[PDB]
Amino acid sequence: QLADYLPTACADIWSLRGQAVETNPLYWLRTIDCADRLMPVQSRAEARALTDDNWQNAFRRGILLADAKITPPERRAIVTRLEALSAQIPAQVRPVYQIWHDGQALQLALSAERQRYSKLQQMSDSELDALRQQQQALQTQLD
Amino acid sequence: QLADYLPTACADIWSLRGQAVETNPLYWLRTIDCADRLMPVQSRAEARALTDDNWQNAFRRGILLADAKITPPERRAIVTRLEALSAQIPAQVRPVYQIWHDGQALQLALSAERQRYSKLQQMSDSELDALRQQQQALQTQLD
Repeated sequence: QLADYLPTACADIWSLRGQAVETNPLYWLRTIDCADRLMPVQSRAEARALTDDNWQNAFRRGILLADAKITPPERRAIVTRLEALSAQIPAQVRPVYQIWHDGQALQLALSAERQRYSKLQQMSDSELDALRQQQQALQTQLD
Repeated sequence: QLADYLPTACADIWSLRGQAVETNPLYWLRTIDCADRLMPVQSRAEARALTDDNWQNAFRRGILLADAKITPPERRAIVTRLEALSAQIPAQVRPVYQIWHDGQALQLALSAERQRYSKLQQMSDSELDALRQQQQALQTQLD
């Protein structure tokens, strides 16, 4: 039987500290639910009130900044830092972190696929332009 | 305070039924953790005994089949059915479903992006071919 931190207000959830809250999966579940309700300007403001010296603050910061319109390099650094400290996460919290990490990894894969698409778009047009110029040369020669 | 079903054995988590278990987010969190441990053949063997009649069985079935190597149309049908039933999910469970649904929506977007990429690959080769044929026909006539 665990404590229920879900009814905790989203305005006060980012102020709770201690081992009692940081080992409860229902607390971390509430932080993700509360961060999903915030706008990018509020998420970054709450993230500025946190550091990343330990796994607790790094998890809070990553949860807040995930939807704060960050760049793919910024999301990759957040995931990499948490993956290095994920061994310190208690076992009861890890299922929450694993689901959150899988979503962030899918966002990184999505951004990587967007970049591959634009690279193909530019590669295709560059190859099409070369054949076009060769066609214009032959057409002018025939004319 | 909420009951803790995280230490519940993964071999017996699929047989748990009732309103006391299905309204506890820790039960559904353990369900996702246990399904992540199963191979596609084991996930399908558990999910084949269930259907999508209600939100409880549809969620259990979708959690098991998420990593069972299903097709994008099959995952879309599971997500769409659960979205229609998401109104009946209790408030304390919805944070578990929302993060699970967001991960499934990212998999659908990743599948659509990959299909769009191969679509560009075929359209690019088709246009390149058409220019190559035009160039060749121009060369023979130039000769």
